[PDB]
Amino acid sequence: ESADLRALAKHLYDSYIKSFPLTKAKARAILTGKTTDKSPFVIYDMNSLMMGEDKIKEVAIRIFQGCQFRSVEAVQEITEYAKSIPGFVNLDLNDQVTLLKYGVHEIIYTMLASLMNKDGVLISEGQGFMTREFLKSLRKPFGDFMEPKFEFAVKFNALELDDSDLAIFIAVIILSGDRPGLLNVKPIEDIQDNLLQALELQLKLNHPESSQLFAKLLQKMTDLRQIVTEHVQLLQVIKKTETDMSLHPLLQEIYKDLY
Ligand SMILES: CCCC[C@H](CC)COC(=O)c1ccccc1C(=O)O
Ligand SMILES: CCCC[C@H](CC)COC(=O)c1ccccc1C(=O)O
Repeated sequence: ESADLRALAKHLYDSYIKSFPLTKAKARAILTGKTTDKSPFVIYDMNSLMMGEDKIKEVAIRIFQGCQFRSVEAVQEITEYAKSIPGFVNLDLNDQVTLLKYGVHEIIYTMLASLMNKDGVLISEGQGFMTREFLKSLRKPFGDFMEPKFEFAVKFNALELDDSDLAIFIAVIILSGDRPGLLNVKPIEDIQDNLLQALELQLKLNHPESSQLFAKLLQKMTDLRQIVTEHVQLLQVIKKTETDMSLHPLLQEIYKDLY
């Protein structure tokens, strides 16, 4: 029954708002807004970076460390959202870990797109905006870790999804039965089948003129995999070149034996 699918869509969107403080709606209002109350301070070079610290050791590493801290925070928010997905907390506890282990980063880059345009990315809960060019200008190990994310974002943002769409799509990503090491795949696939039904109806009702948006959104899950694998390889180079830099334990376990 379609009424049951709309109830699941509403449930996930409600939990989405409650779990993620900075939504796409708020992010787009800051990036495009004529508004005067929520304009961000823009960081585009070293001087503005130093002044931005007042308004809001090596620079490249200090940026990379703050990027980690935000990723850890995003994992915490994604984990809170996953518990709201009907059936997720009832699954085998080991599979819950496995689904989060492989899903968080694919979700992080999906939602990171909400904070991005072709010119840069919002930071500090929308208070700041770091330009895409300043990130490319960083030292050779840290000058390339965001550029692939921007490339995905500009394409993904062309789909013009809103938060109500993303809430369901994010749930579909977590409940993937093809994750390595899943003990009982069937109960996971049964949940995804229902989430996929809810996403399909959501996109046909919210985007009636967007032809095959459902299929085109699912195909984007291939771009996400590429980003993760490329990011993992970049992290291995950094751990060898910078033996004094520390990675967050939560992020270390997520990447432990990923592929
Ligand atoms: C401009 C701010 C972008 C922040 C987002 C996370 C929401 C993307 O950061 C990462 O994915 C990341 C970056 C450096 C080191 C580790 C990671 C990581 O998650 O493992
Ligand atoms: C909730 C929305 C994102 C919030 C966080 C920061 C709390 C995003 O900020 C960053 O990742 C970041 C990147 C480069 C330089 C500084 C930072 C930084 O720690 O501010």
